[PDB]
Order: sequence, then C-alpha cells, then structure tokens
Amino acid sequence: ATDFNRGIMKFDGADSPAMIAISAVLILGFIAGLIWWALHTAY
Amino acid sequence: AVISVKPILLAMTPVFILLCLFFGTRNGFYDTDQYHGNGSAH
Amino acid sequence: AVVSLGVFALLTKMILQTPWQLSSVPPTPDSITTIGQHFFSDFLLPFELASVLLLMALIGAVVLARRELVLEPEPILGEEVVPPLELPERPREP
Amino acid sequence: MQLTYVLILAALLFCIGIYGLVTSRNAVRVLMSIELLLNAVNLNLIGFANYLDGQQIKGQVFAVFVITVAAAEAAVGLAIILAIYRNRDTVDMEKFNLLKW
Amino acid sequence: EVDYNVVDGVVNLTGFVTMVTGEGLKYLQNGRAQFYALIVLLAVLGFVIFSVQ
Amino acid sequence: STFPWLTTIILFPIVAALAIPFIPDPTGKGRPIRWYALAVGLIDFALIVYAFTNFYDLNTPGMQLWESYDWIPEIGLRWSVGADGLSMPLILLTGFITTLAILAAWPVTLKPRLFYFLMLAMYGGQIAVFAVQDMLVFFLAWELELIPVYLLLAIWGGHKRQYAATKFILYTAGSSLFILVAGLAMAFYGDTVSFDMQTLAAKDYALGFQLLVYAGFLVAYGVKLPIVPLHTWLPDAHGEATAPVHMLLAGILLKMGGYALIRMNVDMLPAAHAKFAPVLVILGVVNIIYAALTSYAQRNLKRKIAYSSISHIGFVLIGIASFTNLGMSGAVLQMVSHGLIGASLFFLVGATYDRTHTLILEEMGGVGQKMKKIFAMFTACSLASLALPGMSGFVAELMVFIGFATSDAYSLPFRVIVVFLAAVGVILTPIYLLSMLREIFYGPENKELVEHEALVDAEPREVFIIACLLVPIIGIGLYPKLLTQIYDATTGQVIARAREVLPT
Amino acid sequence: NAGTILPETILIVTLLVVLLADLIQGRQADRWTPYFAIVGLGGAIATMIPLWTQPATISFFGSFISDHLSLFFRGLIALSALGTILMSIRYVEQTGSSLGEFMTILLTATVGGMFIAGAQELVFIFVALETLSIASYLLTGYTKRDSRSNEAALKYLLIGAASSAIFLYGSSLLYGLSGGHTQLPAIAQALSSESLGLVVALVFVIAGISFKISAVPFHQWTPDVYEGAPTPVVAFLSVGSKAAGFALAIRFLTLAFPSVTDQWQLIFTVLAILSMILGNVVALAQTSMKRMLAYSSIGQAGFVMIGFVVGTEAGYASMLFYLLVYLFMNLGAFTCVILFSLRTGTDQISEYAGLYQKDPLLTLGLSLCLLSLGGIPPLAGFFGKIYLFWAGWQAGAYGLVLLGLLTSVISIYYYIRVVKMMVVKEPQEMSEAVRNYPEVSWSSFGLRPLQVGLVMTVIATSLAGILANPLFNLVNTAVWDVP
Repeated sequence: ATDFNRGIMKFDGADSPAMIAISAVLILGFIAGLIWWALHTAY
Repeated sequence: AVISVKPILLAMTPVFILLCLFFGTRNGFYDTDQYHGNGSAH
Repeated sequence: AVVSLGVFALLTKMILQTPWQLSSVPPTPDSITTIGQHFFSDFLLPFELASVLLLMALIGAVVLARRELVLEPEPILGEEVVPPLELPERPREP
Repeated sequence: MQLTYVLILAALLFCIGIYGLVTSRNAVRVLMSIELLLNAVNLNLIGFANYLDGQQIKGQVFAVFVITVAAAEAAVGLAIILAIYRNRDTVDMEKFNLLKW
Repeated sequence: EVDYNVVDGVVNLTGFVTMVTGEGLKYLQNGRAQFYALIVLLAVLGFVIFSVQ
Repeated sequence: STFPWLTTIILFPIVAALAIPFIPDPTGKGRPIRWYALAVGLIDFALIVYAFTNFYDLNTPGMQLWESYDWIPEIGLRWSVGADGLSMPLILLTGFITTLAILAAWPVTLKPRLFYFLMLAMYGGQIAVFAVQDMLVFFLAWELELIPVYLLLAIWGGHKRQYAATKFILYTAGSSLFILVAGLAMAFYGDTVSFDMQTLAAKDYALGFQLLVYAGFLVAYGVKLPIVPLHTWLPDAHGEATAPVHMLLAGILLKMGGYALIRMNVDMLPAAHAKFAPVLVILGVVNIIYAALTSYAQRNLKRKIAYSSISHIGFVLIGIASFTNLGMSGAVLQMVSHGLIGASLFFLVGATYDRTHTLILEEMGGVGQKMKKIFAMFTACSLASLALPGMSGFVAELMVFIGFATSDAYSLPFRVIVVFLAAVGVILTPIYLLSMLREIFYGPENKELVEHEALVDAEPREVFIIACLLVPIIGIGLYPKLLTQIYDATTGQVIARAREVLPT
Repeated sequence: NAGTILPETILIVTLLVVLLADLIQGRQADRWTPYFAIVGLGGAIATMIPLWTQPATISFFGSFISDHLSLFFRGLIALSALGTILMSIRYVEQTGSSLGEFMTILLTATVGGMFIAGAQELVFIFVALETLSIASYLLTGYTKRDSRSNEAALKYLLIGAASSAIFLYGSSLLYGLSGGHTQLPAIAQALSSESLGLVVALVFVIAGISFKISAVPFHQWTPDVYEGAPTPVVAFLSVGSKAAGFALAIRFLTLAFPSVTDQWQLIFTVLAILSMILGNVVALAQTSMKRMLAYSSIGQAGFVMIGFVVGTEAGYASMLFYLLVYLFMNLGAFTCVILFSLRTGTDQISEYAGLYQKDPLLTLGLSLCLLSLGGIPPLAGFFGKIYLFWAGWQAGAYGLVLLGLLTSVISIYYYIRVVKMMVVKEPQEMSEAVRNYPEVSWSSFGLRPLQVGLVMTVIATSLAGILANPLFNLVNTAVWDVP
C-alpha cells in the first residue's frame, strides 16, 4: 500500500491488515447478499 | 424512411483508406526527440 | 525387508490358490531335438534377433570398457570448449 | 516334489534378489541380485514346462533366451560398473546420488 | 485494497501452492537408485491388493 | 456470393504475416514492415466492407456468409463460418480498430518484425472468434489470441510486464478450457455429435444439465469480459501495455466474452439463462460500482481507465439478462461503443506517456499548457465515456435502463433497486474521468521539466486516429439506428427464443 | 513367410554395413555412414507403404503380426531413429567417440523396438524388449567419461534389468496360467476366469510396460537419465523407446487380457492421473533444459494414457495420433537443445536468454515446438490434445479430461518460461552468448543434417494440425485391427 499512498488525496489512514479483512466481509457480503436477494425477489 | 448504413459506409470506406495512407507520411515527435526509443512503454 | 516379505506373502497366496492345469502326458521325448525344431519353426524370429542382441552387447560393452589409449588429450575442434569422450552439456550450478 | 514347491522356491528366490536389489551398497552385488531375479523367472518357467505341456517344451526354449539375455545384461552391466570406476574411483551406490532432484 | 489483496490473493495462491507442490515432489527423487527400485516394488505390492477386490 | 469471403478475411492477415520475415530493407528500424502491416490491414478491412455492402443482406435472421467446409470428419469439426447480427458489427469493429492499431503502432522500434506479426495474427484471430459457427474452431480461435497477446505485453509493455503477461496467460488459458469442457458436454448430449453452433442451439438439453454448462461458460466468459470476481487479470495486463496493444485488449478482446454470452448462453442455453439471469444483473451493477470507485481510488493513469473499461462492461450484463428487445439492443451497442471509446482513450494514454514518461499523475499537472491538441482530444474522448448524449456512450446505457425496467420477467421490487443502483455509475463516471483530466492538464503547477518530460508536442497522425474514431462515436450518438439496423432482426430472434422460456 | 519383416531386415543389413565400415575404413567412414543409415531408414520407411495395402497376415508361425497397428508403430520408431541420426551426426562426433559405433547400437534399439510392435509370443516380446533395453543402456553411457552419463547408465541398468525381471515373472506366469501357450491369442482362449493369478500376472507386466512409457511409480529413471545421457539418446527414448512401450501395451493388454480389462483400465488411470500431475508440476521446478523435457515426457505420457484407458475406437485413435505428432514436437525441441549445446556449452534455461537476434532459426524452432507441446492453437499438439479430450469425453472419463486440461495450463507455464528467455528478454539480459554466439554457418560437418531435421520438423509441427485430415485417416485404419 506504499505505492497506493502517493502524495495526492489518498492515504486516508485505514490501510492496516485489520481493516483489509473487515472491509472484505462488508464488500463481498453485499455482493453475496444481493445474489441471494436476486434468486428470491425477482421471481 | 430509414437512413441505411450501407451507402454511407461504402462511401466513407475509400475516404478512410486513402487517409490512413496519407496521415502515416505526415507525423512528428516520433522521429526527432523520441526519448521513449525502442521499448515503447519501458 | 517389508516389501521382500510382502511379495513372498503375495506369491505364496497366489501359487497355492491357483488351479494349475498340469497335463498327465509323458514328457521329454529326447528333448534336444524338440528344442532345435523349436529354434527354426516357432521361436525362429527370437533366434535371429539374439544374434543382433549379442553383436550389440559386444559393440557397446567394448566401447564402454576399453582403455582410452588412442588419443586421451584430444581437442578435435571447438565452437566452445568440449572435453573428449564427454557430453557437451557442461555441468553448472544455477 | 510337486509343481507348487518349485514356484515357492522361485518366488522365494525372487524376493531374495529383491532384497539384494534394494539393500546392497556395492554396485556389483546389485547386479548379482539381478541374476537372482532372472533365475527366479527361469526356475518358475521350467517347472511350468515340466508339469504343464511337457510334450512340446515351450518353457525350456523360453528358459534358454532368459539365460542369453542375462548373459548380455551382465556383460553390458559390468562394462557400466567399469565405466564409473574409472571416473568415480569407488563402487558405492550411496555415492552416485549426484543426479538427485 | 480488497481488489489488490483479497481477490488477487486467491490468484497468487493458485500459483503459489503449485510452485511449492513441484518443489516437494522434486525431493521424491534423490539419487540412490535402490530407492527407485523400492517404489517400483512397493507399487507392485499396491496394485495386487487394490485390484483383487 | 460464391467467393469465400469470411474464410478469406480470417485467413488473410495470418498468411500475410508470414511474409513479414521476408520483407527486405532493414535500414535501421522496420519502416517497410510498418507500412506493410498497414497495407494489409487496410485491404482486409475493405474486404469486410465489400462483404457487407454487397453480401450481408441485413434485416435477415441467420448467417449470410455461411461457408461450411469440411476439416476433420472423424472428430466432427468443420470450418463453418458465418456472420449474423451478433457477429457482423463486431467483425466490422475488429477490422476498424486493428487497422488503427497498426497506425497506433508507429513509434515501436524495439522488434518491428515481431510486433506486426503478432498484431496481424491477432487481426486474423479476433475476426475468427465472432465468425466461426463451431466449437472446436471457436475454442481454437479463442486460444488463437493467447500467445500473440502474451508476447505483445511481455516485450512491448511497461514495468512488471512479466508479472502481467504470465498472470494473463495463466488466467485465460486456465479459463478457456471451460469452453472445451462445456463445448464437448453440449455436443455429446443426446445422439447427434455435431459441433456447429446452429444444431447445438436447436438441441434440447435438460435443466440440470444446462446449469453446469452455464456455470462452465460463465467462468470462461467472466474472465475475458471482466465480471468483477474474475477480473484481477485485467488491470495488470491492461495497466502494463503500450497504446496499440491496449486497443486490441480493451477494444476487441473484452467483447469476445460478451459476444459469446449472447451467443452461447442465451441462444443455446435459454432455460439456464432464465434461472441465473438475476445473478448477472447483480454482477453487472457491482461491475460498475466496484470498478468506478477503484478508478477513483487509483492514481496510475493507465490503470485508471483500465478499471473504467470494467465499469462500461457492467452495462452489458444488465442488457443481456433483461429479456428485452431494447435491453439486448443496448448490450450489443455497449460492446461497439466502449470498443470505440476505449481504443480512443487508451491511444491517448500512450500518447501522453510518450511525452511525460511518468503515468503516476502526481508529477503531472499543467500538461495541457504544453500540448494542446492532445488535451483537446483527451477531453472529448473522456466525455464520450461520461455517457454524454450526442455520443454513443449514452444511448448504449440509455437502452439498458429503459430495457431493464419495462421487462415482464422480473418483479417490481427487484427492477427498481437494480435501475437505481446501476444509475449510480452515471454519477460515478464523471468522478474519476474529470479528476484525471484535472490532475494532468488543468493547472499552473508543472513538473521539473529538466530531468523528466523535456519534450512536448502533438503529431498530426495521432489527431487522425482520434478523429476517425469519434465519427462512429458521435455518428451513432446522433443516429443509433445506424448500428441497430445490422442486428434488429437477429436480436429479435435471440430475445424471442428466450421469451418462450420466461414463465418458469 | 519372411516378407512381413522386410522393414526390419533392411534395417538389419544397414546395421552391419555401418559396422563393417568402421572396421574397414576406420573413422574415415563417418563422412558417409550416417547418410547410408538415413536411406537405410528411409528405405525401411518406404517399404511400409506396400505393406499398408496387405490384409494383415500373421507370419512366422503365429509369432509376428503384420497389421496396420504394427506398421504404424514401426514407422514411428523408424522415424525416431531417422530424427536421431540427423542430430547425432555432429553431437557424438564432437565428443571424439566413434560415429559408426554409435549408430550400430542406435539401430539395434530401432529394430528391437520395431519388432515389439508386431510381436505376439511371450518370448519375442521379451527378446525384442531386451535388445531395445540393452542397446539403450549403452547409449546413455556412450560418452563413458562424464560421471553423469556413467551415473545415468547405472540407474537405467539397475532399474531396466530389474523391471524386465518383473516383466518376465509376469510373462512366465502367463505361460503357466495357460497350459503352455506362449502366444498372446492362445493365452486369451485359455484364461478368462479373472483369478488372482491373472491379477499378479497383470501387475507384473505393467511394471515393465509402464516403465518404458514412464508412469510415475515407475518413472524414477527418466529425469536422471535424460540429463546424463547424450541429448540425441534423450531424443530417442522419448519418442522411440516410449512409443515402443505404447506399441507393446496395445498389443499386450488387449490380446493377452481381454477378459481382465476393467483392472488395467483402472491401474492406467492411476498411472495417468499421477503422470499428468507429477509430470507437469515438477517441470515447473526445473532449471536444466534436458530436465524440463524429462518431466515433459512423463507429463505427455499421461495424455497418451487418456486415450488408452477409455478403450474405444476413437480412444486408441487418439493415442496414435498424439504419438505421431509427439515425434514432431520432441525431435524439434531436442534439435534446438542440441543446436544450442553445440554452439555454446551448458544447455540449460536462463542461458537461452537474449536470443532471437543471434539464432532466430533456433528460437523459431524451439518456441513453435515447445508451444505446441503445451497444446496451443493452431499447432500440431493442440489438435493432438483436442482429439484426446474428444475421445476422452466420448465414453465417460470426465475427470481425466478435466485433469488433462488443468495440467495443460500448468504445462503452459514452464514451456512459456523458455519462450520468455528466448524472445522477450532484452539484449542487456543475456548471460551466455553476450556477443559470444559463434555466428552460425550451416557449412560444418553434420550441421546441414541438423538444420534439415529442424526445418522439416517445425513444418511438421506447425502444419500437422491444419493438415491433420490425412493423418486422421492414416491413424483410424490402424485401430480396426485392435480388439
């Protein structure tokens, strides 16, 4: 994440590996939560 | 009344071909400064 | 010692339980002529290939065991340096 | 003496040469154990020819050709032993492991 | 960062557990041709129990 | 009509690239090899127009260049080609972009005998994907652009070429095998062992069998068309590439995974499509929201629009999985629009990198003061990817929104949430495209200008490639029936073959 | 009835003329004795075409068959020695060893291999397997002073003479399980009960049958021999002594055991799923060029066994077409291994780097033969793998073709690693031949046979998939005479 943190508007401060896993379970859970929504709410 | 694609594609094709052969001859910056050199994105 | 006693325990199970169809005919009617009649009727093509096998075994085992006294320091040619009587892929560490 | 006692003798001679193939450390004792294997398949074969189909002995012809190949497998084989010994001055099967991986 | 590390970590793990697999079976051969004769004779004992039932 | 047309168009750049090692006069770099590849790329595109304006015979469902030659009767594979409405725009698009991709490959002097060989091998090998009506020749043509696009990245690329080239060749050859797995599963179903795409579409398969074939094809086609779980191969190989290699990558090769979704997952597999269409529009929206944020979170210039190519792909999945004659018309339109928009954008990234040599976008700023025609074309090309009306990037996305929430397939609580979530990309695409324009060209704060970026210019040939790419961008944006009339009758048979399946 | 062994007895005669010329002329015969063996191999190839029209007689008192399957494999082994002699005309002539003495042992392995393909007696199978095996131990240690070829001639001896004794104990049991009956058609008429004695006789013979084709529990000799042996011998045992083990396995496991058939089709799947995995994942961790092609031949063997375990008319046609195009992939790759080992020493990977500007005919030959070995279109090994998975999907076997495809992508990564260090490395990244390449001539001794064995092989590698339809009909006629 050293090259991702260039001297522009990035580097918010939450690039820790404790934040990587807790951002994964929300992002990948929203896709899977919409997929399981999709097979029941559509028809 | 529909504008069909075939008469305007057949009319723009020889305009497209003879301009690619012309615009290749007229070019700059890839022959004089050319600090990219051989490796086109290195 | 495990596998050697294991193959023997395999085969003694195999030899004993197999019904062998042994024939009750009189054997060996002068069994030097029935083995020479077999070298030229049934086993004829194995018999001629045994000569080419023996000739090859005399070619190869001589050239693998003879003394290199003809020309031992013999650098015949070179594109890069290759030792005599050795494969050109030279050993190296990566 | 039945057929069964010959094949057990040939099977026991097979596993003695099998044990000599894996446990021997001199490279010549490995070749001597190969001759134990090629005589196990000959003792199995003449017993198969004496008791089964002994009128036209096809096993004793086949037992001849195993003796001829093992004569040529040992002559070729001992020229390989003499080829290593000229370069690697021992005959030790725990010392030829340079083409390992 | 969930792209570069999580779903890119699975792709760089398929290529990692295959490189360290070939570097584990590389040690299956170690010279000592008695050991090569052992695996030949063990697999003979394997296939005669595996195929009789 | 008796002459082999599509067989020639496929096999002409392949047989003519063999004359590239025999081209004389190697006076320095390869100048006659460079002119030879443009000479064959132009006259092969003219064969596509000659086969179109004389022998395509539009508003006719079915292939009209159908030439089924026998190749191997023992396996059952035939050299069967043909251009229907799902193929002929992308065949015309492939002949148009790759002709400019040779013209974009003018500053390459590294290995010019090797460059124009592989780019012409991709020119014969990309038309061969949309044209063949077979399976074992389709899997041939799908993996025909496997080696020449590997070497186009591994030799003429940025830094971390070898990571980008070997990750790509392992990700697509490791996913093209499912075209062989599912293509052989369909051909051995039943009793007829035919491999052509016509008989394999008309064959009736079980519903449990089709769900395995649909899952096999979605792994195979979710890689090339970047569906967002299987998309990590893209921004490395799209981030480390030259401008002419990238116009074949994002312009054409991404559309082969979208061509085959309409061809091999809707035509041949209609009952598995209906059971797993709502997962595609979920994956199609989250193709847009993931990639447009990741475009905003990235500061590498070549990697920013590389992720933007994934976001414009996300409107195709909503167009395919909507069962609408206007929704599917917006899916094929999005493949042609983004192919022209991306190849115009990615040509200018290699033009901007040729003057500044950074791509980091922090040391840039005030580039538009030095060069003016590049910034004038970088703005108008990025404006087309804003879904701006008057350009084809808008009407490709307009038909998807209208085509989704008028369909009598999904329920009303599902259709509002998808249209509301897919319209977040309407907000999200001006976030990063305009921030890329601002932090490169707008501003007084220039670079060091003594060590890096000592030169600045704008070649008149680079103006022509952009200006001739904006004619089908704007010209479809002012009349979208110019391209819809190529596939108005074929999409009407693709959707109506799935209209018979939807009560399920 | 000795008109059916004419392709083998022409090779018997020219085996003796190149032997006596070494004795008569004494190393002045090495200028012509390779080219006499080429037309001796070519005259033995050209007499198989009048034998193709014959209606498959069984000559020599029922101990030799002259079918189309026996003639197809006879041409594959004769082409294997034809490609080897075009390689070793300079290779062993540069080590200082005798050239006529090499090609005598090379032709005894050829006629020993060619007699395996048509043998039907238990003794003629073993005799011809012996003179193929005995001749090949002399060829892997022919240089005789390396401590690598001498170490490879030893490991191949103490496994080769061992596995031919496991093969004999299963062959002697087949003489005893029947009432005599050394012939394989007479074996099947006597034994059909599928007893435990037939099982041990089946396992014992595929410890030597699957030793020539190098399946993983019997493959251990292959990566150690193939880096110690002379590279033309490495080129010979991968298509000549490997197809001869495949010529045996069709003639043996279908004629001697047509009753017991679901057992050796269960063992050879284990031999396939192990050699496709361990052939292709261990070739990733290889640095030597001859060692990468060593695990390749173990890995490409598992692709041939895909068509062998399905047991269909297209399955046996899939393994014969793949073995035919396999000769055009190994002998074109091994030609470039030799042609790189003759210009510079130390033929290994990360020493080919910086090429394609100094030896462009070597890199065009080595890439197009290694890319085809990975099975990429439109080369010959792509179509060869396509027909293996088409015949694999035809009758069950859905996990073999999935493992055949997943290990084909692992196959791609180490083949493209060599194409990486030939054409994509910059000219500031070459270790050997850094202005050290000898500026190729094609005018020295034996380089012009080395070049024509490269040009006519890559042409047979690039065009054998597009023009596969004559080869698909030549192969499918060799399957109707297989039970």
